[PDB]
Amino acid sequence: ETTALVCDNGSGLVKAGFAGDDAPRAVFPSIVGRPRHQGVMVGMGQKDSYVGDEAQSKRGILTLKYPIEHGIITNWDDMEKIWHHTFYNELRVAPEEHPTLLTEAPLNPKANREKMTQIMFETFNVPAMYVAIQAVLSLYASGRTTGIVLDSGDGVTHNVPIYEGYALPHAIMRLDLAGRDLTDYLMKILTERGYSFVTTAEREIVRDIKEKLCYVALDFENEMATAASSSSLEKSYELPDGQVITIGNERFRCPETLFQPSFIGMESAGIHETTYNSIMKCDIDIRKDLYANNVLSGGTTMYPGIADRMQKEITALAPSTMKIKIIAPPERKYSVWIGGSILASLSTFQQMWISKQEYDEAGPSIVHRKCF
Amino acid sequence: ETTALVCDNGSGLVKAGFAGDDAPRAVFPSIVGRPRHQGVMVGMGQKDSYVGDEAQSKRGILTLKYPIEHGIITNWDDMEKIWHHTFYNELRVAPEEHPTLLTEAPLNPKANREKMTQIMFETFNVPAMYVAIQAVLSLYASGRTTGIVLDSGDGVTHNVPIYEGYALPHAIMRLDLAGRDLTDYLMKILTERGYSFVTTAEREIVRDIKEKLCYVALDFENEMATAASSSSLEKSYELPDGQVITIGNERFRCPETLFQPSFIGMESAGIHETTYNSIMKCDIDIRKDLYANNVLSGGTTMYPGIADRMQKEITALAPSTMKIKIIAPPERKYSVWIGGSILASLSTFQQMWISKQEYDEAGPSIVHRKCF
Amino acid sequence: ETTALVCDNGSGLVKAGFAGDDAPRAVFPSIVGRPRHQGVMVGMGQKDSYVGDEAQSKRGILTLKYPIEHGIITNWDDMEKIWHHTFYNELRVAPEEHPTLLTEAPLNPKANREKMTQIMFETFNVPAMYVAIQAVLSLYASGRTTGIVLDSGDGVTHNVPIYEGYALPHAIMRLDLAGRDLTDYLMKILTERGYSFVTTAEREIVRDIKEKLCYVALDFENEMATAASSSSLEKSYELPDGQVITIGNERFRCPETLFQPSFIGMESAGIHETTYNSIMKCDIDIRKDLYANNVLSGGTTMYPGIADRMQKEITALAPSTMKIKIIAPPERKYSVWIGGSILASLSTFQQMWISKQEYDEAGPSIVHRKCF
Repeated sequence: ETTALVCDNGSGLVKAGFAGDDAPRAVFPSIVGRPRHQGVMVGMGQKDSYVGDEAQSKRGILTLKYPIEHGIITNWDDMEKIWHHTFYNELRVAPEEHPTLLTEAPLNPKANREKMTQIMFETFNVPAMYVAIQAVLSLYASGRTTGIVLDSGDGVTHNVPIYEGYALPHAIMRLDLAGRDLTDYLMKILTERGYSFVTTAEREIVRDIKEKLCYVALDFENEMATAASSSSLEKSYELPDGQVITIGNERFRCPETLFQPSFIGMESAGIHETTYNSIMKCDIDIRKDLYANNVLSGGTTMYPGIADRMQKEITALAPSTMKIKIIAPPERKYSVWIGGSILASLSTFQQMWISKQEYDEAGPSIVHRKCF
Repeated sequence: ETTALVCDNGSGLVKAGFAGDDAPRAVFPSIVGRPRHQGVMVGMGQKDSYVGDEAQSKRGILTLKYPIEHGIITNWDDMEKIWHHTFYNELRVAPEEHPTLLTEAPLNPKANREKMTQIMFETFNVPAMYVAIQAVLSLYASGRTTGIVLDSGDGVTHNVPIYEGYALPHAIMRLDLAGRDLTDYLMKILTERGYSFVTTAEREIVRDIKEKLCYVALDFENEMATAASSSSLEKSYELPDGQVITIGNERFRCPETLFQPSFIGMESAGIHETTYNSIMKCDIDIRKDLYANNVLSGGTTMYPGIADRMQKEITALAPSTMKIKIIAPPERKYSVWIGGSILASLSTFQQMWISKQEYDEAGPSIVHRKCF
Repeated sequence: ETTALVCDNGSGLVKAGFAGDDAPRAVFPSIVGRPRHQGVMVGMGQKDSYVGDEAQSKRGILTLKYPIEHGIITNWDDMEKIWHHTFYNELRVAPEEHPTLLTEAPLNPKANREKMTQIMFETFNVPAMYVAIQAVLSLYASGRTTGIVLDSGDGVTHNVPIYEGYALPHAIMRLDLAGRDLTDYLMKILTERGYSFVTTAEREIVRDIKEKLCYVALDFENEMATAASSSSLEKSYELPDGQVITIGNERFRCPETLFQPSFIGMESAGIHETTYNSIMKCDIDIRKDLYANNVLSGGTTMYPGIADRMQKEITALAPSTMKIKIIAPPERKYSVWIGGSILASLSTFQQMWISKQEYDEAGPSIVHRKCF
């Protein structure tokens, strides 16, 4: 059978590999570096485009750009570079031999779904392809046809009620606030403590810090009080040039913005609130199988202690005769990619692919007839 | 003798099973469903139509419709999906090896009797069949050959005087009000209290509520006053997604429409008025037994306290020297099916069947020669 | 005689003024703004509550709330703010000198009719008051005493057959889908085109767009085809920060949900269908005046080209020996308020008002003995 490349379009990490395997085989940063100055390398070759880990090692001399900003492809040129690198550098295979599965947000722009369909088929010459909602794949990785997924990426958070494998198009909710924003916010609040960070390279350390040291508090006022009353809510981090910095209440404050969007000046409601409001758009006999399967997904959900917080919050908004229970997969950061690996290796799914012939007949439009 | 399948054509519950048994083998909802959208399920085999407990549980994907509305078959294609489900899913038997007995309302349209007869001999290939009035079977199940039946079924209410055999064909009286419109009415009057409902998934819980909590008042003004003077005429119900609702005077108001059809814009006489107007058409030497034996039948008569109300009402209409009694069977919801189950087991009844040979010789017209 | 304030409880526009005038004298948005942040204004006074146009100018710094969501008062506090502003800011008069006429949906909750009666009388100290179903006033504004009104507001849609003084309570049909929903839907389908709107302020531009650019197609498939075959079904709109956006097929798709509720997951039937199913519950001797007088009312009906669509749809459901004809008033958006102004000006109507004494005797409950 044809080996399908599953490529998760994560906004701060690419996750890529082959279908039928239990885990991604390449996990690298979504970063394209291009030179700030030319002349840097003399006696050695210069290139102008570095991608992923190659770019990461050269960060000092590169201008980093993100291909995907807030789950939205913002530059077609940087999306292409990521792709060129995925196939030829990272997996070292011809894409033209391998069908492609691409991941997307709910309500991912149609003009974008098309430019993605077109770019894959004309330049890479893919034999077949498909595009699928991130949360639907994470639900298949959770072994379920039906449930509501809180998917919080490295850039967007969605609440996605799904039923018999279809995401409910009137009931889904979105929040632009997650891992990308979270770094920029963390950096702000550290400047406020007097650990000013103004350089973007230092920003990436702040990113790493965030992933390692942030934790979801179970009670925001009680932990805040604890940090005000004692310095036991602080963890040290040694910067790689030396210099020991102390990260305080910023640890739980940073992700606190997910529950209270007003802290960054939004009119948006919180991730627990949009969970509750999303299920309340659904019919009562499916509210049962939706509430019974509240699933966490994506990189932002890997902060410890999140389940007890989300269990709390949802039981407080929701009536005490729906079964409330948080499902947190063992490696929830990958559950989109794992769900794509499952879906692309089902014998029933092989009828669904966009073929090169259907693209030649209808142009990039074909995704809006084959994908749902 | 050959085992007869007895099918109760109920407008809200189908009742089904083998003849010669004291109670029905299958009691399931009168519902049929079809997909709301193109594409309906992933990871398991799709179906073009759904019935019974599968339609009641897998509800969210389905446009539900009802095969029998208002005591009348309203869509042939859904009545066939009930019958196909009944033989092959529920009783798991071949109907082509068994006679079939169908229940009906009085004054059933000739075109409907013919289309049912034709479906039985040509869709289901049956060796034999018969069709019988609900009230006649309920009276026979009660151990009697003479009396008047107030058959307040699922979808219609009928008044049916019977003597030493068959119903009196000139004396029968009808009202277009029973358990079907009772749900829709209940739902209206709850919106009025400020417990608005809009979803047909809510309407089926309102249905369940009605069956559990409605009660026939003995005195309508005195109970109404009691509820206006005190909140002791209210019972709580916890909905299946939490949220405790309080059902008030709606409990007795809902069924009050049976006595006063002007509450819902109808011109018709009430269940007691149509009882009296039916008995007054009967012959004087049998008026004695008809007034003495007033029999309750059907799902709508299972509200508590109905007998004392009906005893009252009929004694007020009819003179005080035919000695009125209400006969309420122990399981009066089922007496139609139980009467068919008893009757179809008798050696004297085996001469009444419409055979496949008589259908070959006379076509659909045969039912109007063989039925009474 | 006493000058009556007629106040239409519209869900996205308040319309208010004095009885006996031919048009509203204040037309402003139903919006209460309260501060997202305090500290915004330094050296100038801050207030915490802005209402109507005052709120509109300050939208950037305000959290907007609707007093009335889907024709249902959802917050008593925001309803009060609208009122306080109506009397003292907008009309600059003492309400305690002026009797009041309020407007409501059919089946408007009784607990709500009472909290409205109570709030008007205790706080505002009104001398007398009345409450009327929106559609019943729009019939009088159409110059008529019998007919069927379709009323589609900025939040709910109503079907209301009326005869010489009564609306028929069994024949009325309601749908929650109209102008409020229509904005939220429009916004979703624009994100889908790739004009993502995620901010609520931008939502209000989307509201304005909807009112200006939406049009009812006469044939949904033929216009849809036209937009697929040519870009001549698109109108430009320049956002007030600059940036020219192009609004496509969304123009006719947005209101298309009124004819096909399944587009947004609802189990309900279309506005045409519920017009037909409403008239078919009425008496045959009055149907002759109902079908001949389909009166259109409310803000959602002001999309061009509605009548030819409605004429079509209704003749297709209805027999061709009822005279079918759409009556669309010259300024149908105001017909509720105009009908209230007409009704409250009649010397025969001065006997109908709820008095302060009857409120002191019976509490808020008095409305159900005076309003019909």
